[PDB]
Amino acid sequence: QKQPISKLTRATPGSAGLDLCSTSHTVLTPEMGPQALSTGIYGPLPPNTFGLILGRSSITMKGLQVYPGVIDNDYTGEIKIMAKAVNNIVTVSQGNRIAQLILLPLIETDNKV
Amino acid sequence: QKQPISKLTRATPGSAGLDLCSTSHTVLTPEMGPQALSTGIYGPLPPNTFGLILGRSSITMKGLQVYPGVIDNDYTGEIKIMAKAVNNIVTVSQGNRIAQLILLPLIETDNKV
Amino acid sequence: QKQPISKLTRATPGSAGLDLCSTSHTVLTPEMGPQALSTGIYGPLPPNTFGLILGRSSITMKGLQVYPGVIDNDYTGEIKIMAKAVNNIVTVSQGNRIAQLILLPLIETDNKV
Ligand SMILES: O=c1ccn([C@H]2C[C@H](O)[C@@H](COP(=O)(O)O)O2)c(=O)[nH]1
Ligand SMILES: O=c1ccn([C@H]2C[C@H](O)[C@@H](COP(=O)(O)O)O2)c(=O)[nH]1
Ligand SMILES: O=c1ccn([C@H]2C[C@H](O)[C@@H](COP(=O)(O)O)O2)c(=O)[nH]1
Repeated sequence: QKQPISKLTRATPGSAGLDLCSTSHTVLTPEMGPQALSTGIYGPLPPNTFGLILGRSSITMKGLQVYPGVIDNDYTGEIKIMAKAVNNIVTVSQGNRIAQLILLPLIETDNKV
Repeated sequence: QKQPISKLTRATPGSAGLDLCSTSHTVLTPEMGPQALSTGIYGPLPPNTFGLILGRSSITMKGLQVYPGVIDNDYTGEIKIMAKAVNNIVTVSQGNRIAQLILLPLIETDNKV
Repeated sequence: QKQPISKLTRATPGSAGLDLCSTSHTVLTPEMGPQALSTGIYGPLPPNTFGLILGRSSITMKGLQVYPGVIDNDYTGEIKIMAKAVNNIVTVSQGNRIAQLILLPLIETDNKV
């Protein structure tokens, strides 16, 4: 905070996603329902793109579900990760890579604004 | 019904998604499992595009999960929202914006049909 | 196994997704949490693309949730489907089409690798 999306890294050259870490240590239980985890990373996005926050498979398989989230092109707030412990108690350590940001083209349409 | 996708609106110019509302008042509980909510909006999509139905974050955080759904380019039926109450009883009022439609390019491949 | 993505089929010409079947008979219950189902299909993907594994709506409505999964362009392993029974006992028969692979453009960015 406030760090822009350009400070994010890719695991490897062919990785679709930019890694997102939580800035806090947080414990999640199933009965808590959706929680919004801070990343300290902020919009906006490159021109003509929008973003999608998705889970990392290794984290999904460990029982933390990330709800897919749309990041609008002109969002200037903090990108947060919407997450829920599926079945068990999940512990997120500070700096753990818990989600990924995918960049996608933003298609123009004549839809009324 | 039957309204085409062109009647949908964007919240703002840089919003990735087109808002989708339910045409009915519906109550959802966790034990009901996935439910398909009517929108009165119909395919098909613009040429060379397909659609993805995603949650709105403000609705996800209130405990209604929208399952990501693929809308095929040539689908001519009613676009429905697949939704589940996560932990608590959720009440959807008629006209509440509960999901969003994202348009994405449809890539051609040589895969057999 | 090992079959490449090019052996996948589309249901119809305008279908966004390539169908993915499980190679095993598997029973899933809610208390099992996320499970990774084998497909016998392998990366990598076409140049400048990445993949997203999504649910088929007819399967989602029957109570099997597929967690959206990112397939990296240069992944050479087996594409697995991350799935969870929502509320009830779900039985997957061998050869049942349980998910779909969507191909999307991979946008270049200056993000550090
Ligand atoms: O997982 C998410 C989803 C949304 N947002 C922020 C960016 C979006 O532009 C904004 C509004 O959300 P939606 O209406 O696009 O869902 O909230 C996030 O930080 N994380
Ligand atoms: O959330 C969804 C997902 C699918 N469909 C419709 C449009 C799709 O073209 C069709 C078949 O679904 P899939 O096989 O693409 O998942 O069902 C919806 O109305 N809502
Ligand atoms: O549903 C999924 C998600 C991921 N993967 C494989 C391909 C990805 O390239 C790799 C690493 O996963 P992620 O870090 O991209 O989530 O695991 C799958 O087989 N199925």
